[PDB]
Amino acid sequence: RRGKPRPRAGMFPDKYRRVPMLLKPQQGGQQYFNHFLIRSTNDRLTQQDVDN
Amino acid sequence: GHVMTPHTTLHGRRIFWIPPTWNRAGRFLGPHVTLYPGMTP
Amino acid sequence: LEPCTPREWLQFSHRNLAYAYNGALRACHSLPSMLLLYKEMKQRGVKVD
Amino acid sequence: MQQIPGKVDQTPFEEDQTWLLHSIPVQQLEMHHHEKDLQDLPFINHEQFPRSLEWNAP
Amino acid sequence: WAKPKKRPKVGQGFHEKAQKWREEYLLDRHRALADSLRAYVEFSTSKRVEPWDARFKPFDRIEKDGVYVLMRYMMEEKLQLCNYHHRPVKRLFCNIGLMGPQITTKARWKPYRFATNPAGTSKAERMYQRDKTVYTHGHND
Amino acid sequence: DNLQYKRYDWQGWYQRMLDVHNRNVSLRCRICDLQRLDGNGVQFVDMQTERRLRILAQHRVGMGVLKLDADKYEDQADNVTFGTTKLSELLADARKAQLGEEYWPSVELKVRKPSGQSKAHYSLIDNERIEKRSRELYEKYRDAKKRSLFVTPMETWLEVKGM
Amino acid sequence: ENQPISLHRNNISYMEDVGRSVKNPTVPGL
Amino acid sequence: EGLPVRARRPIFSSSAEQRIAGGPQRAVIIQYHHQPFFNPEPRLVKVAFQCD
Amino acid sequence: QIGVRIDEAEVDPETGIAVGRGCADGEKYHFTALLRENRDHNGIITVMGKPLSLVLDNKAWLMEMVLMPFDEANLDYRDFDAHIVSEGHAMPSIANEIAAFALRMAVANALVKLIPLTRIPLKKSGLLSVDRRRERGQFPGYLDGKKVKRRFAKR
Amino acid sequence: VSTGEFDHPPFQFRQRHTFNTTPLHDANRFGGRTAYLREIGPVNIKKQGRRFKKDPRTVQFNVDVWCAQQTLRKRWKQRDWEVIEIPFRLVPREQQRVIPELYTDIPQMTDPARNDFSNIRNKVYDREELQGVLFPAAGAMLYPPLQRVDKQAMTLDKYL
Amino acid sequence: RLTYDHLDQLQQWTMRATLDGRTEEFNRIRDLHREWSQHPLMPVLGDVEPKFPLNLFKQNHRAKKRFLVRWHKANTPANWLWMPRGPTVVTPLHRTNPTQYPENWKQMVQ
Amino acid sequence: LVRPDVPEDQYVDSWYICTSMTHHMGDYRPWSASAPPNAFRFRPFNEFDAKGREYVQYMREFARFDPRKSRGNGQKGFPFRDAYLTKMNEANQKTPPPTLETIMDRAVREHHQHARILSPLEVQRDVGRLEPIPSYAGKINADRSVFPFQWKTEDWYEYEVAKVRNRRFVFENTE
Amino acid sequence: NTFLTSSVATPPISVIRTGPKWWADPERMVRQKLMYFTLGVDQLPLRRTAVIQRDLQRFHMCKPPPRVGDSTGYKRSRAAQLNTWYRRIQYQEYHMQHLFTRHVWGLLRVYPGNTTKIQGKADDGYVGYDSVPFHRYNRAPLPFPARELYERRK
Amino acid sequence: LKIAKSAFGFYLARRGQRKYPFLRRPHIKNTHSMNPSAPYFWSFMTAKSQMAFLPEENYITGDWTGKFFVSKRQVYTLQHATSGAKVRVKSFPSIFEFNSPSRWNIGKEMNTLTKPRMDLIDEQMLTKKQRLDYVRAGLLPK
Amino acid sequence: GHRAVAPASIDRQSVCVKFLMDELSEEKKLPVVIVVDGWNLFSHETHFRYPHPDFLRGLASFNESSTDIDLYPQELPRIPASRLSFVRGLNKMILSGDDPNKFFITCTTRDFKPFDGISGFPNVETDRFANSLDEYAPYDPEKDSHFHPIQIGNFDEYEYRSFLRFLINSGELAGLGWGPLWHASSDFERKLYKIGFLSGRNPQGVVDHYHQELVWRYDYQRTRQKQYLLKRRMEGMSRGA
Amino acid sequence: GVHRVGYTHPSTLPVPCAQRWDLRLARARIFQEYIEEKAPGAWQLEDERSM
Amino acid sequence: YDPHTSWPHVEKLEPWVRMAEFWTSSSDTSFTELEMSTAHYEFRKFFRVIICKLPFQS
RNA sequence: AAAUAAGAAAUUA
Ligand SMILES: Nc1nc2c(ncn2[C@@H]2O[C@H](COP(=O)(O)OP(=O)(O)OP(=O)(O)O)[C@@H](O)[C@H]2O)c(=O)[nH]1
Repeated sequence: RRGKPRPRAGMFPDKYRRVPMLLKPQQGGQQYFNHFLIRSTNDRLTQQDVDN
Repeated sequence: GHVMTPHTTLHGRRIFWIPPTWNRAGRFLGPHVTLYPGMTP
Repeated sequence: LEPCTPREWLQFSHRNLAYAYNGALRACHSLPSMLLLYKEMKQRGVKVD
Repeated sequence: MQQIPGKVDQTPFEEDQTWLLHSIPVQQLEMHHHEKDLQDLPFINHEQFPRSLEWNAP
Repeated sequence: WAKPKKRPKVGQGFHEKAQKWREEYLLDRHRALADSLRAYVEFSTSKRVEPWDARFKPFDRIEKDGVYVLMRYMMEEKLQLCNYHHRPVKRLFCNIGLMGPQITTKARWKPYRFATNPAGTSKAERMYQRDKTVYTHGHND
Repeated sequence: DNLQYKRYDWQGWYQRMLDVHNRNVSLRCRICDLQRLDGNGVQFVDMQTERRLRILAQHRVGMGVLKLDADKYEDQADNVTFGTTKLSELLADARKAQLGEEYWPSVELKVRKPSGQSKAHYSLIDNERIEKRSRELYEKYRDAKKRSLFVTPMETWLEVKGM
Repeated sequence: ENQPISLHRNNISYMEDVGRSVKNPTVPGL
Repeated sequence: EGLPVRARRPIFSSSAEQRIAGGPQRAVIIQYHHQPFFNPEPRLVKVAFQCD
Repeated sequence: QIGVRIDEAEVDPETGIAVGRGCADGEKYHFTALLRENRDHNGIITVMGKPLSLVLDNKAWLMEMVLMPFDEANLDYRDFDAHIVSEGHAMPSIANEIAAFALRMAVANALVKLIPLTRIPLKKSGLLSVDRRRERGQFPGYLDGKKVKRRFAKR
Repeated sequence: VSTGEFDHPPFQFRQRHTFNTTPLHDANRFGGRTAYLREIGPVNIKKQGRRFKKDPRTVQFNVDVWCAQQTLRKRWKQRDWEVIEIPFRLVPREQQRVIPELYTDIPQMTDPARNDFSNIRNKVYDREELQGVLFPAAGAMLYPPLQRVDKQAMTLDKYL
Repeated sequence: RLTYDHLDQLQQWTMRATLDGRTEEFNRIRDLHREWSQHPLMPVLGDVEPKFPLNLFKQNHRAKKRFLVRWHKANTPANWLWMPRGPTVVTPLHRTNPTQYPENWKQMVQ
Repeated sequence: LVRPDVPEDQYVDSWYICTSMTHHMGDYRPWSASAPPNAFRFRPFNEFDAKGREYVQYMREFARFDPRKSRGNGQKGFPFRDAYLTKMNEANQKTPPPTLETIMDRAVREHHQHARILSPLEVQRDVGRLEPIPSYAGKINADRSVFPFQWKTEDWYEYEVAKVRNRRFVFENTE
Repeated sequence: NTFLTSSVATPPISVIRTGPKWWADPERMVRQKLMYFTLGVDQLPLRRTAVIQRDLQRFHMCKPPPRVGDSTGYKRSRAAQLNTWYRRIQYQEYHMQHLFTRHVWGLLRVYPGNTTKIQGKADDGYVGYDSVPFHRYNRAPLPFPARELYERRK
Repeated sequence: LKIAKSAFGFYLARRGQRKYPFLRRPHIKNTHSMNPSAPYFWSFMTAKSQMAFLPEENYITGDWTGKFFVSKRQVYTLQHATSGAKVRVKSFPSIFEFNSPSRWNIGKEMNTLTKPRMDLIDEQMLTKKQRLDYVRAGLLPK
Repeated sequence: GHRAVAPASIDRQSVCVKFLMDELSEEKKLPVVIVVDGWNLFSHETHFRYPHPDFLRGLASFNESSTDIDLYPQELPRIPASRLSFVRGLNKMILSGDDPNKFFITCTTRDFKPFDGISGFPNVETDRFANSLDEYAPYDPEKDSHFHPIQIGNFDEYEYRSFLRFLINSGELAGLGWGPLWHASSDFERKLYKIGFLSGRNPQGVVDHYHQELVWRYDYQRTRQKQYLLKRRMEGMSRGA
Repeated sequence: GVHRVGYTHPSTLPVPCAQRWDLRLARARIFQEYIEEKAPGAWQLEDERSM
Repeated sequence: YDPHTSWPHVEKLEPWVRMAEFWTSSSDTSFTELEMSTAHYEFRKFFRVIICKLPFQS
């Protein structure tokens, strides 16, 4: 501040300290999870038919 | 923060021994205080 | 544990108690020891799975 | 608004220009209110008795 | 907080000097006032540049059409009576009604100090070439 | 005051000051209870009388309750006198609606301007006269346009007084 | 835990197949 | 529910603003909500009159 | 390990309405969503009596925030009617991202009271989570009234 | 639910014309009204200024008057109607009641029993239906009667 | 400042131009766009914009900005070598000349 | 915790000391003593949270609302804002039919393909349980006149102002 | 154009550094896109910008990935290279916006803010009604009234 | 205060350059009261209405022995010019007299005829330091 | 009518419009279709006001004529559109019977500036409504016109889908859309559903939100898809190994 | 518009009725009310902020 | 608190709270240092209301 | 002058 050098960025408390951990980053897209699960499962069976 | 925690030395949740008094502490509100409250059900 | 404080109530549910009891059930190796636990969880209303 | 009959009068203007180019002045000195003047400024807000601001006259 | 030093005494014969200086400052102010009244009225009475900004519409349009037609045939006399002072000009345009809501909204007018230039003004420098000895608040030529 | 201003030389002026701060006396009555047979068998306040009562006392009615707040005098006694008087004076005037229709307050309708459909006829007003005339005006125009490049309406049908 | 979207700042938003620019394309100046 | 009660039997006229009460008759309580938000002022009792 | 709390449904038995609340800035924005199921499949969201489009000023990046909870829960927004109520500081325009954050939260809490299990996706995507942030209190020491200390000169 | 600006910006370091920033009393704010508030130029503090033009409370008051004018103006442009004072007899069945003055009672429904619920306050009547009442002297109707649409008629929208 | 007002005036200009069959200004615009919109090339390692040297002036000093400005002033977009403009440039994403745009369609017919 | 975890009504922010104290010296009543016996999440009533209680109440008040009863009461005489203003709105009165694509889709699934489309409340979303379908599930119907609340701005203004001006018009003493 | 007065130019990088606040504010970016689309020209650079910035915004509250120390400094240099790429992708855009806006203003008979070039019309900066009576950068005297770039009919 | 020009020099603190609410500064020092305007001549620092009566101070209210100076809100009247009587006003250092009567004064308050801050400066009421500071600002020659 | 140097064009056009409409009304055998967009503007007043009568009387000085035209602005009654010579022509054809030669297929415009009970001042940078009309007065096609009213709604989903599909895909085919960046925006179905929610299926809203789609923050689809495609590729590479 | 405010005396109407202005004078006598003659008709402005 | 459960009952009434803002510094020299020391303290007054409605007057 | 409902990210003792 006054006639003295600014503190390095790490010397201030965390900028987002008041935002909950579930918000940074948001994990959105949950809707799709199940979908891709089924998909992948399905694909596995496909990949057996090739082999067997 | 870390640039002020000489001056924040009272400000967390602090067990006290002698609680501070208004002669000795200008702006401190007390340990139980929540300035930035979240909404809880 | 029965909730005591509002904080403790936010951790609590019958439907989750299901989970804990299921664990405690998979633990018992004999049917007789299981039957007791089950009687409990039936009696204290616990959503069953 | 009721007006005195027989008095030549104007109606609130519809056109923006009519407002803007008329001779209506701007507030210049300090501003007054016939009740609120007794509580001096907004920062000196004089209070005779500490009644709840929501107190209701019976 | 230091104890305030005492102020030195006033002066000798400074009461006479202050009397005289204020006296003839006032006498001067009479002519400065007279002259600036002359200037103010001379300005009110004399013509000005056109108040509207021709770079926008409805003013850009060729002088033989649109608003200029409306001016040459219906408003001319009045526009000349008020000497193109920007206030009465804008009001007359409101009262001619054949433009109607546009005067304030679509149309652009020159800024205050430019609109105040004497008719005939060629270079912008003119704003700064008016007399500074006179107290009209920029209402003097 | 029971606390501080209870007992000494200031108890008097503080007391009086509270009393004057409290002069207001609120006087209420429901308009319901005003509609009753009068001693003469006529209803004391009927529909028209009520409409007149409402218009006379404007913001002084709400939820069908007439309310007068009498603040005028320093003492509550005098304010019930005052308030009571204003009440009977206002009833006396509202009751005029029982003297005949001339005193029944008017209804305020918002009446629309004429509609689009009506306004359409504005362009046919005096149709015959206007066509017959516009032929003569066309002659006036044809002639005027041999002399000058631009013919103004002010050379044709518009009058503008020169001097 | 499971399959997080990137938990970190400054990731690669945009990729394309492009050529390399010349060495020091910027003029040093003023 | 089940409590015997004597309730003043409501009489219905269009001519009446508010309501009309009639002499107390024997009736049973069918449901009575305690909770203020299920039973706003003035409080009500659902009741089955014994007569009809 | 208890995963996420699954509750029962708190719904008005008659009106079939559920009630959530959003916040942002601790004061400025408090909203309350009334959420109910539309069987006709024409659902609509409405804020303080006005359609959501108008209230958020047609800005998409605001309105999609209010769409998100229906997505995360794998629901069709058209099966639901919503009305949001402003309980905080009123302003002529609430279109801005902070207000929208609060909105999204209100809607999500309502949705959870209505369809209990839907709570687990929502909680994981951090919709129900409340951030506590505020403009600094006003204070006459600072020039702007908030963050800026006055000029300093060496003696 | 207006998007317009109702608050004068707070005084700070001088704003300049920039991307993302304009001067405080710039001609583009408040529809060019800011003219009234402007001290042009590099103002010499000690000797010159007009105090009210930098004062937050005063300035904001002025702006508020201007906003009020805007709203008033638009509410009056919004009227297509006059209030006429018509004697109780001749008025339509819906107004034959008592109509509490403004802000006195609950906002009032015109005719709940006939399925019309709307503010009686804001109900507007057609000059053509009140013709017999408003111009009795005239004999022959001055306005020709409204023509109305048969909603039972087979027309282009009924697919016939 | 580009305004919705300007966007509407733009629409009307564009329309009036389409209806008078004026294809020329569309072509100047297409050209401009083709020239300056090409994809900029990934920079070589070691290539970065210069920062302002520390321990020169105090952190609150003007010199800082004065440097930045004077740098960007010297690199004009005509000096940007990391964006490939020229006649030499192959432009896979865009049409080359007037003859390839839809209002020429009659010559495209067999 | 700085101080025992107890309903905060038991604490007072001390004068002259930065600390709280207990307005009954040192006695403490646990949370359980604030609520009714075995109250879910100690609550005045278990059915709803505070806001849920508020708007349930409003809706119930409004169902039994009659304008003739409002006379002589202050703001208590006012009907629930949103619901009333929604009714007062005429454009709300016409509620759209269930759009052609929708009615077709549902029709095809329940006649052609032998599986009805379940309303989102009738869907069973617990992988591990089967729960009784709530009694309101497909039943409550859709009138824009009822909900969601949608209203004219003029009426809203008038309503709000009236409700403020009338706080004191109350006949207390009534038969 | 309503904003006519002389202005202060900011270096491109500081304009871009405003991120969501201005340079990438959704509202602004959309009407840029509108201008391009209406002229019948793809907005690729805008879309690149929007992509980069969209993602910037999404992760803006996270901490950067943990750095292991290297004598090579390959990591640091690769992060840098990526960063200046993005900077340049956005310079190109910023240029496009100023470019097309000036051109479109030339077509709409719009007068720019003071001291601004419009390629076909005003080569040296256009000025009229400045606070200062000369053209600022030419040091030449300004005519009264304000100079006109376009022929009169409208 | 630093220098005491009156008694109050002892009692008052300056508090640096401190801001007061709009149009309330504790001490009414009207530097602007003579500030020439031709067009605003009759509206500036005068009565807001021309139908107002002259102030208290143009009249002899009670039994007087006599006065030393008349107040400065007194308004200059044709008789001030014509009667040829002493018209004094309290200004600094001592008193300003209207000696040379003119009709151009008429109808304005003497506030407006008396320049509060003179372009004239006494070098003898100034400390050597203060004189230095007046030379820096380019007021005093040296 | 229109080919002349100004000012002559001005008087010529008057004469010419009068006679044109007089010619149209006199043709009884040849079908004539009159399409007017925004009829509701023709059925009430224009925004012009009659000139203040003192413009008509000539003047010596402003000093004393007993004239205010220079002092204060004032509103004089608006000129009704039916007094426009053109609109006169048309109304003449509508109202007179014995003209079954003519067909008015006509339209309404609701393009008015928004007004909700308070108005601030519009920010001039961000204003979508700057070219909208000031009207704020209600219009009912039944009472306000002699035409048979037909009502039009927003798109139903069948219309809406066809329209959006067009805007996106034929936009992309013309090189006006995401192009090589296509993997940044979500798939058609998701866009369709979301733009539905945002627009309410109002056509202008659909156009508008289609453009705005460039800025959507909270769409996660391509992210999770990309993630899954990646995982699947790496399992494939572990099975090959 | 600039108009003359006007008043129709009930004796002249084809139904007598009590004119609102007349009522206004009644109300002014009852609660003694200053009637500002110069109050401009154009100046009705509610205070937006508080109302 | 509920009137069904008791006579007389009790209503809450919003508290009177006045916040005092003032300089904690005594400094003749700088305005800045005065502003930077500003305290907030409140006066408070709390209220309960007791309601008794009676069927007659005694 | 600032990392505090905003949006900044890599050279410790
Ligand atoms: N191709 C096609 N486009 C349409 C159709 N309807 C609407 N649109 C598009 O959506 C926009 C809707 O705007 P308008 O049709 O001008 O809206 P409007 O009904 O005239 O509404 P107002 O003028 O504002 O009263 C149009 O500009 C078209 O681009 C349609 O039927 N076919």
